Amino acid sequence: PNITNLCPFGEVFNATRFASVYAWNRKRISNCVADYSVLYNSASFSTFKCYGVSPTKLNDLCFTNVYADSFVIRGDEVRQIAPGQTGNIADYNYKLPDDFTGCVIAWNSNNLDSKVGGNYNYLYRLFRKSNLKPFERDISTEIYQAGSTPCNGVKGFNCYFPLQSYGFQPTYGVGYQPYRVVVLSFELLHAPATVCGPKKS
Amino acid sequence: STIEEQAKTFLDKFNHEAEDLFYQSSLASWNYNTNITEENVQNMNNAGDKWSAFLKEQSTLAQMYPLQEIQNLTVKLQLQALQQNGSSVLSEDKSKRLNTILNTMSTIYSTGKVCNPDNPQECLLLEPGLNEIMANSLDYNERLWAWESWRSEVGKQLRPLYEEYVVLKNEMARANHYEDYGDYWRGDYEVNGVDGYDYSRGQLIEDVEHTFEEIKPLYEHLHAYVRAKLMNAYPSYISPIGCLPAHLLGDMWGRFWTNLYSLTVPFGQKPNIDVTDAMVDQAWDAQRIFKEAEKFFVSVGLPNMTQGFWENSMLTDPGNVQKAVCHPTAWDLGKGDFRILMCTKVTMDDFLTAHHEMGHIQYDMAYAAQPFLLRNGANEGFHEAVGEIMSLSAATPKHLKSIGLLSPDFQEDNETEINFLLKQALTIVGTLPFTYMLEKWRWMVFKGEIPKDQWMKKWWEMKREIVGVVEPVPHDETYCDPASLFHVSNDYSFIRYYTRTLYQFQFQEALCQAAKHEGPLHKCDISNSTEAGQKLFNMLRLGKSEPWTLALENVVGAKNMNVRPLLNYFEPLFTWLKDQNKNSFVGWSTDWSPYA
Ligand SMILES: *[C@@H]1O[C@H](CO)[C@@H](O)[C@H](O)[C@H]1NC(C)=O
Ligand SMILES: *[C@@H]1O[C@H](CO)[C@@H](O)[C@H](O)[C@H]1NC(C)=O
Ligand SMILES: *[C@@H]1O[C@H](CO)[C@@H](O)[C@H](O)[C@H]1NC(C)=O
Ligand SMILES: *[C@@H]1O[C@H](CO)[C@@H](O)[C@H](O)[C@H]1NC(C)=O
Ligand SMILES: *[C@@H]1O[C@H](CO)[C@@H](O)[C@H](O)[C@H]1NC(C)=O
Ligand SMILES: *[C@@H]1O[C@H](CO)[C@@H](O)[C@H](O)[C@H]1NC(C)=O
Ligand SMILES: *[C@@H]1O[C@H](CO)[C@@H](O)[C@H](O)[C@H]1NC(C)=O
Repeated sequence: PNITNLCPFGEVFNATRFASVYAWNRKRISNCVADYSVLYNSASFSTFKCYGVSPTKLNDLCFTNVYADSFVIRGDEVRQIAPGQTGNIADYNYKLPDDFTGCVIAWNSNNLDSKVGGNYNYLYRLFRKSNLKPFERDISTEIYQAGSTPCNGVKGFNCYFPLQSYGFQPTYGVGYQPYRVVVLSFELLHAPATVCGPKKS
Repeated sequence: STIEEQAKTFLDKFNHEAEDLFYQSSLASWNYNTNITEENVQNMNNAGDKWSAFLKEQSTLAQMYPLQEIQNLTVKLQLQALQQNGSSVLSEDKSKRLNTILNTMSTIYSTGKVCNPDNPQECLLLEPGLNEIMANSLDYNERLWAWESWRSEVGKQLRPLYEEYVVLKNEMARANHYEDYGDYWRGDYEVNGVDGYDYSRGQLIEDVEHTFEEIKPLYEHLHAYVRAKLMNAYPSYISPIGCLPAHLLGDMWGRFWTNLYSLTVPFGQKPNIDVTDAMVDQAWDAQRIFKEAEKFFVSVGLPNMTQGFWENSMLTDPGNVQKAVCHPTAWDLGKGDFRILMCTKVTMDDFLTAHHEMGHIQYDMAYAAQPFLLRNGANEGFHEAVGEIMSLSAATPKHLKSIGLLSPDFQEDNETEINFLLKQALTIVGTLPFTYMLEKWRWMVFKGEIPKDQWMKKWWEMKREIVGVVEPVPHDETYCDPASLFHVSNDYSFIRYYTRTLYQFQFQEALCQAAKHEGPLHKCDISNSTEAGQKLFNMLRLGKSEPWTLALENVVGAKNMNVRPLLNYFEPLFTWLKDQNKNSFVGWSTDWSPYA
């Protein structure tokens, strides 16, 4: 029939500001029609790597919920947003499961997220005692203890601050320029699946 | 937990904050260099002070991790680099005195203006004018006047300053567990902890003497030929049995002999390989020069330049309103930002310089994967050597014919190869005894082998013994003749040029053997060879992570610097010089036979 109530992909992809990789935004998308061909056929995305499903049949399948995680990382750190990878972003900031079904979409945002003085509004967690579990968020700002001495809240010897900024400047290399990453997570649960694709009449 | 993990986390935090601060400092320096304005000077000074203060604080914090409890070689290398006190071990009064002495020597050298007595209404500075006078004049007394007046003013100003400088630097070096400041400079080549690939600070002097002993016959024949030609140019001043007069070498100090090519040309009747007119006829812009250089680097298999390189580099002089430093410099600003600052003209020299600086950029790009404190050459020689090999390859007639800059019907006979090799010898071979003598003299000054009252009596004695160059008139100890040069007056190591010159030809033989070149070494071009680029990039990607001996093993298959590729390069010229020196006498006498 006539299709309305499109999924809010405008408020994720076309957002005026994105979250940091550590405090990554998660938006739960439910009870609407998700048109994935609009995203796939765009020429504005540099990475559209889908794991566990192919983009062509996304426009047909139906899912219970869609999780849209949005954050900003470096150019060289896009490869770490994948199942089974390693690096500071995967170990300490945003971890994807090995049995992940969804798509990783990344695009260059040097135009918006870089200023000449240096944009220090985007941060990344550089240290933590253990690696993150899949789909875990750590927003703690407690001083990392690398040594035997207790930190006691002061960033002295062997005690460093976990979150470090990426000083994004427009004149950076392509491996250091800011990239906005949206990860779509598709799960099927025993509840009635309501995020379906558009149906032809 | 353990000390090694603590050092690794400390290095990670250091690297992260250091890269950003080094970027800010480098960007401020770039904005000063492309735009000379007082606010840019202030911004550069502020960024440099922040960078230096940050290095002081991290050096203060890095020493608390003992070196012997760390087993990972890369972590130990970064910690060794960071834990150097530098001047910080010295007292605050002496550190301030040393900094003041360095700054005032920089101002005296940069703003030194000398002109003829009785005509003082206007005077000439060394870089705008005295260089041109030394490089182009054919008058004996004019060059003698310029040479003696500049060494009189500069040496009489700099002699007490250098006397304080040697004592302060020796105090700092012995406070830093070195024998002298010469040992501190030789510590760049020191490799410790690697089985078999260890190199000692004391081995450097022995290796330099051992290589120079093999350099000496070729230099003797070249010196005899230059002596005969200068005797033709100046009839009565030069003796057949004696040394060359100091002020006739074509440069201010004798650093290069490349300004004597007009006087000492073997075959003037034959044409030159100048391609300047060909680029002028085809309207080659500086952008086209750099694009052809990029085509050369993609032909060998190296990565091409980034978009940010083309957007952010200044490859042309900006104009009258905006002032910029004209010296060609390759900038690795950090964070994948690579730029070239060159005021490129349409000349062969600028084209070769473009190849040289893009080679510097390629070397900088290759070790971008490395941690920040390991982002350098394995030694000070490799960084210049990898640009000089591109300068060697681009200058060949095969490269010029391939890119269309030289006529396809240009006849490559033996005479043009002889005169080209002689020009390359005047640039390259002529600097080797001067470099070795200067570094050996500075090492003996720092070591205390030469007392302060005998600095010049030994120095000229060294110059007659090694360089074969005699002083025009005797100089007493009120003169400071070495410190008239840029590198020595501004606290720079000078053995990098000697090591660069030998590494240049070692790399050239290795890449030409890789590229399966079947002719003479000077006729070899490394374009179109993927394997040569791969062999180069294997060393290029390492940076300072591995010892320079291991990097040299990676390229040439030898664990030490070698002199045979240079001698192999100039072998046609060596045979020609031996043929031309039958009547004349090779070698010189240390007596005062020409003039004193
Ligand atoms: C985001 O902005 C682009 C640029 O105009 C537009 O083409 C696109 O439709 C917008 N929405 C999405 C979901 O990409
Ligand atoms: C150079 O500095 C002047 C100082 O007034 C400034 O106006 C100009 O924009 C600068 N040029 C560039 C290319 O940065
Ligand atoms: C040394 O540390 C680096 C990381 O800093 C690591 O990649 C390398 O494997 C380590 N080497 C050894 C021998 O443990
Ligand atoms: C640096 O100087 C301090 C001050 O004496 C000293 O304790 C430390 O051992 C020095 N570091 C090195 C590497 O010599
Ligand atoms: C470098 O080469 C790649 C592949 O040949 C090309 O896609 C890229 O556009 C080149 N870089 C520039 C700045 O043109
Ligand atoms: C160049 O070659 C010709 C013929 O082989 C010979 O006569 C001439 O002497 C050679 N000249 C030099 C400088 O080798
Ligand atoms: C290198 O390859 C290019 C591309 O075919 C070719 O035009 C050029 O002539 C080659 N260089 C030489 C020296 O043959």
